[PDB]
Amino acid sequence: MKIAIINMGNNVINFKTVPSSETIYLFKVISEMGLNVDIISLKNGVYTKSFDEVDVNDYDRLIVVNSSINFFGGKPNLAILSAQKFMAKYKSKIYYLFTDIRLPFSQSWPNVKNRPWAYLYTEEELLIKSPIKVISQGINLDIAKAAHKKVDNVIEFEYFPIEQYKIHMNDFQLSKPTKKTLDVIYGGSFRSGQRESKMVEFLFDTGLNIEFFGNAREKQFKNPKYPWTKAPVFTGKIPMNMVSEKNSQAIAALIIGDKNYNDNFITLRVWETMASDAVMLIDEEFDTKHRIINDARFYVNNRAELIDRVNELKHSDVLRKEMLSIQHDILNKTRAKKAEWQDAFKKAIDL
DNA sequence: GATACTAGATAG
DNA sequence: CTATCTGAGTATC
Ligand SMILES: O=c1ccn([C@@H]2O[C@H](COP(=O)(O)OP(=O)(O)O)[C@@H](O)[C@H]2O)c(=O)[nH]1
Ligand SMILES: [Mg+2]
Repeated sequence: MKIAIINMGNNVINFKTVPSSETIYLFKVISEMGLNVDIISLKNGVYTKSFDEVDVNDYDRLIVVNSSINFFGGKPNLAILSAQKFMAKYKSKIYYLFTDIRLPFSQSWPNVKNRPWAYLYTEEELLIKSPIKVISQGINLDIAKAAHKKVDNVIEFEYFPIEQYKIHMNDFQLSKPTKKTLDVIYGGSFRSGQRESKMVEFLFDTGLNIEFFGNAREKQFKNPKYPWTKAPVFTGKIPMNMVSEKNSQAIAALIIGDKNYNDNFITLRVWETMASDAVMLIDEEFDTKHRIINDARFYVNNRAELIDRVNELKHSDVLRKEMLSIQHDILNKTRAKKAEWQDAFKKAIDL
């Protein structure tokens, strides 16, 4: 059994970028199941073999991490063109890891074709004809299908909590008690404003010491519909392998998602947050049935509620400690099922 | 005359 | 929101 994993639109090198981190992690946890896997990317590296030096068809399984098809500057993007060309040569089933509802697989030829540099490529190089199997992070396959409604070789869908991988790594450990410097914290990107309203609500104009790490920038929040005066402290991005330690700097860490993450997705940050020394607080709308934890104290409806809950968490260590003890318990139960998870994942890639 | 990393705006 | 169009701003071996 020879397994190849690749990121469709992002180069893979180390933990600098997130897409690069997800691919290496996915690479690791799969190797940890006792499988021989390679990461194919743009060049040879510590963790990667080059697309130009490997016969894609020497792999019994081709796993592909989801990405958009973004020709920045209206210019050719080597990351996307090289992986698709690679996928295009494969003749066996392709397993697409759909972890971001906004990153459904789609052919790039239709796009390249109508570009002024179409003459640089051809349909025979870019068109991916192999049958594709979508492995949705969301249990609601109906939505998964709809996101891939326009692609015909996508003929198989299956739910599987891909993003539980962090808590199932071999070296995984919950964070230790940490000296606090913040009341609330949140890590991530602007995600094209799909959460601008939620970010402003829970992180802007609160009076608390809030920090928003990640690639998001203060100047990106300019929608008059969601005005602000006092913004949280914007610090840049940090390696993915450190996120949970970063959250641990605050009393609490916010959980918010897009419109279609609500009661459908249980994202990675949920585990990264739940794993930290930061009391996890979820936006009510994100999980309206409280499926994550059967304890209303972990849920906030608005700014005022978040502000009340954070203040009551500082006002009392018995409460903060209790809530950190509970969430850690919920996580540790899910970790008890590692084998079960590993099993459904193999069966997910037909093993 | 740097290189790498990172969707945004708009009609239907 | 969804389908389709249009094309660079920011951080740094
Ligand atoms: O500086 C940062 C900020 C975020 N992340 C990762 O990015 C994820 C969040 O991605 P996104 O902003 O797309 O939000 P999501 O859709 O996952 O809720 C986090 O869970 C981390 O894994 C990271 O590695 N470094
Ligand atoms: Mg994700």
